[PDB]
Amino acid sequence: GKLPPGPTPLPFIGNYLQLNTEQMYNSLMKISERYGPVFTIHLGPRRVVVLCGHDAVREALVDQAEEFSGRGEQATFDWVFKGYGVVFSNGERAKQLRRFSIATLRDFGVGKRGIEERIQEEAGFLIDALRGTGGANIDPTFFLSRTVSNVISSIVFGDRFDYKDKEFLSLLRMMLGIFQFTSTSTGQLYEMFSSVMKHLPGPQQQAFQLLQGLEDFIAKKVEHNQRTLDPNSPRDFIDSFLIRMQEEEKNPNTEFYLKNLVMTTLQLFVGGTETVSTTLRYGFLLLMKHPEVEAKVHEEIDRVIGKNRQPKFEDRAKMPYMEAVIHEIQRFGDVIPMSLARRVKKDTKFRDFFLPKGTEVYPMLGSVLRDPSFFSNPQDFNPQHFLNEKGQFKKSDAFVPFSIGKRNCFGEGLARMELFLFFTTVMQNFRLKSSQSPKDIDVSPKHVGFATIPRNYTMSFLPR
Ligand code: HEM
Repeated sequence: GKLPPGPTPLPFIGNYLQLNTEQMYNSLMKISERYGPVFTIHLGPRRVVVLCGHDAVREALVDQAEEFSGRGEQATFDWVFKGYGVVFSNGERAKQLRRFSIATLRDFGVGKRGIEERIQEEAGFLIDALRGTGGANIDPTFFLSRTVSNVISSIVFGDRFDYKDKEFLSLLRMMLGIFQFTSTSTGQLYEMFSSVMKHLPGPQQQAFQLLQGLEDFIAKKVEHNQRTLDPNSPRDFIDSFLIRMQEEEKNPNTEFYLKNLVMTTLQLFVGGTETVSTTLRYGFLLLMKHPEVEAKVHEEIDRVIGKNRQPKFEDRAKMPYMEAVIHEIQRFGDVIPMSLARRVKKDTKFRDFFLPKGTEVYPMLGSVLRDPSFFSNPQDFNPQHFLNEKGQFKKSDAFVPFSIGKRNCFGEGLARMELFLFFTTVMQNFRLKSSQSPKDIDVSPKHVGFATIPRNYTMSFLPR
C-alpha cells in the first residue's frame, strides 16, 4: 500500500542533489542499484516512478497496458505543445487523434506501396547527393536528415522539399537543435525546474525560439492549404485534417480544431525526421568502427540484390544479417533512452507498490536494450545479439527502441522501412571511409538525456 522506495526528497528541489543532470541515465541507474528496478525519483516537484530492466518495463507497459496508457510530460516540448496534438495529449484527445493519425498515414502510403516507392525515389536522391560530393570528406548530418525528412514531408505537406531550399535547412537545424538541448544538462535541469526556468534567461530561451520557428512554419503551411483546399480530394495530412475539422464545425466538443492540427503535424514532422536521422548518423559511425560488419553487409547485398536495381522492402526477408545490423544500430544507438514519459490513468497496484492517479512513469528503454539477461555483450556493437548460430535472424523481447504498449510509436512501420531502404541503398552504391583508424573512432554518445546523440564526425562516401 506504499509508493516505490527512493532517496529522501528535499522540498521543491526533489532529488536534485542525488542526481547528475548531465548524465541522467547513469544517475538513475546508480539509484537502481540500491533501491531496486522499480523506484521513485522526484525530478524537482515531479513525482516520477522509474522502471528499469525488461521485466519491469514490459510488466507495466504491456501486461498492464491500459493502466500505464496515459501520457506524461516533457517540459521543453510542452512549452509549445501544451497538451495539444497527438503526441502530448490524454484521454479523448489521445484516443481521437491517435485513431485519425494512424488512419491518415495508410491512405497516403505508410506500410504499403505508395510510401515504399516514395522512399526508394528519395533513396535514389541521397545516392545522387553523395555521389555529388565526389568522395570528399563531409559531415553526413544534413545529407541524411534531408532525405529522411522528405519522406514524412510528402505525407504532411503534399510534396518533398528540394535539397537547396534554405528554409528546409533552417527547419532541420531547428529539429537538431532541440534534440540536442533536451539531451544536455540544462535541458534535463529544465525537466525539474520548468516552472521557474521558463521565465529565466539562458539556453532554454534559444531552444524555445527553435520550437516557435517550427510552429510558425506549420501554421504558415496550414493557412495555404486552407485557401487552396479541395474538400473532396485531400492532397496531404493537413488537407485530410482540414476536411474533418469542417465535418466537426457543428460539434463544440470536438478535438478537431486548428490548434490540434498545427501541433499534430509539427509533432509528426519532428518525430519522423530527427529520430530516424539520428539512428542513421549513429549507424554509419558504428559501421566504420567495425569494417567486418560492413564487409558481411556488403556480401549479403552483392549476393541478394546485385549492383543494378534499387533495393526494395521485401528483400529484408531474404536478408537476415542486414536486419540484425539495423536492429543492433537501434539497440546500441538507444535513440530515445527514457521513452516519452507515461502516466498512470487510474490508481494502480504494481508488484506490491501503490501508484496513485496522475503519477509520472519513466520507462527506461535503454536499460531494456542494455539488459544483461537478454543480451550477451550489451555494451558492444555486435549484430550477433539478433542472430542465432545458423546465421538466421533472432528476435528479442528486450528490443524496444520504439517502446511498447498502448501509446507506443505508431511510426514504427515507416521508421523500420526507412532504415532498411536507406542503409541498404547507401551500402550497395558506397563503401565507407572514416577520417581516423577504427580503433580510435569514439562510439560513446556526446549527449544523453531525452535523446542519445553521437559525436560530431566526418567521413567520405567512395563508390563501388
Ligand atoms: C528509429 C525511429 C524512431 C524511434 C526510436 C521512435 C521513438 C519513439 C518513442 C520511444 C515513442 C514513445 C512511445 C511510448 O509511448 O512509450 C515514440 C512516439 C511516437 N512516435 Fe516515434 N520513433 C521513431 C520514429 C517515428 C516516426 C518515423 C514517426 C512518424 C511517423 C514517429 C511518430 C511518433 C509519434 C506520433 C509518437 C506518439 C504516439 C502517441 O502518443 O500515441 N516516430 N517514438
